[PDB]
Amino acid sequence: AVQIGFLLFPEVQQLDLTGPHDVLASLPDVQVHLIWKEPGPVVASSGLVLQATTSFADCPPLDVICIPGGTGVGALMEDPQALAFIRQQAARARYVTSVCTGSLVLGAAGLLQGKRATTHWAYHELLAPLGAIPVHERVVRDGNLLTGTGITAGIDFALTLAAELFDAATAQRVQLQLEYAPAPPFNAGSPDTAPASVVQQARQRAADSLHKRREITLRAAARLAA
Amino acid sequence: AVQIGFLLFPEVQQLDLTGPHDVLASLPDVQVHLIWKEPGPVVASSGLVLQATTSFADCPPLDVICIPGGTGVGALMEDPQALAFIRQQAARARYVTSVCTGSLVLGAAGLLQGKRATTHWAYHELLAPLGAIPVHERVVRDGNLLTGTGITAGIDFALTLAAELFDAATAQRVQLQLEYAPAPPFNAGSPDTAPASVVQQARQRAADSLHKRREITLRAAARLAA
Repeated sequence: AVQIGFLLFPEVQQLDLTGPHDVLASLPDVQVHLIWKEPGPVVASSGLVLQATTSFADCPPLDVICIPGGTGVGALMEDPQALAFIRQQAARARYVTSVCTGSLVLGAAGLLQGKRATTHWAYHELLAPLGAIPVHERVVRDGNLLTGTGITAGIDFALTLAAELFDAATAQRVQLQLEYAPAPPFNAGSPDTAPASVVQQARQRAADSLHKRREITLRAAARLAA
Repeated sequence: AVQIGFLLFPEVQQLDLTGPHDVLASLPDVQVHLIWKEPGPVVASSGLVLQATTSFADCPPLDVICIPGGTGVGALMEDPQALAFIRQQAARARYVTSVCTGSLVLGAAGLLQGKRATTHWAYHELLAPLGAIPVHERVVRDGNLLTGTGITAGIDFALTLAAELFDAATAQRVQLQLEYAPAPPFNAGSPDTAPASVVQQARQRAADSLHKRREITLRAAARLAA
């Protein structure tokens, strides 16, 4: 069975995780793990309570690891236990993936050094200090690394993974079974397409978080420099 | 605060729920409830464990009710407690919504009689016996009823609801904050666009479930006829 693991941490953006989880869990001969320091409840940033299924110590070697984003990313960027786990799994995984600000965690772990990557538009400036080559595209692949943007990036890239792990027909069948054919009623999902006034409001609301994450990023970069 | 409730039941398709939940929970002055017969763990069809936050008896009057789909829909279609709750909330809700096979539950509750509605493509034949006017469109509105197809229908219609409950700028801001701009790597999300061989495989895999749901639907329709 293909072993797929998601890191589940306090203050995760749950949809970053729950989207690809439901897609990948639809495939034959896959086992999906929700990983944290111990099994038990973990609260997402919305207050939704999820349940981790395995600890770092008990997790099997993964074929796919996926790091979601969320408010809670700041803490993870300085969690040496979590970073060590990610590095250990990444060494042998067939695919190392992230959604949204999850790529900042990969960055803190040292896994973006010299790699093309993306992250959430409001935090994109934080990639370069972590050694990445920043790319403004929705899905960026570099070898076995796949970083994506958007709360539902993992749904889209899960279909890519399905096609490569199995075959295109299998990916198409899952898409059809899920009747997955999005059609957003607005076109404001990028700072390049949203109205300027909306971009300003979003930027202002992110400013405190960005400031705090600048500080964290610099400490994380210092650790990589050592 | 706008009160939004999701029915959370065993064997739910969790993404049907978790998608709109994360979008709507991003809005100011909203409270989101996960409703079942009592608070506590509820297991989704993938094995993901979620937590209901309130009981039927304690739930406040809702402004929006949303019924997700999933394997577990068959049981709900004959759960008199659940159906009575849905009817009670629907009487005063500003919006009555469903995702995927959740519309079959609205049908069993009597809420589709004479109404235009959709459901999952493989189960679409079950709408007419429940009194609906079947429509092959991704989102169907009829008065305050909104039924959608696709595992992520609720993400898209949550943006519509945001715009009507608040304003378009607010919906656009949430879309931008979430960087929501899907781009599926395949085009097989409808039986009209998928390859015929894929449609056949999907139909065959749904056949047992459809057969069982035909039986349930006829019993549910008999109750409506009384």
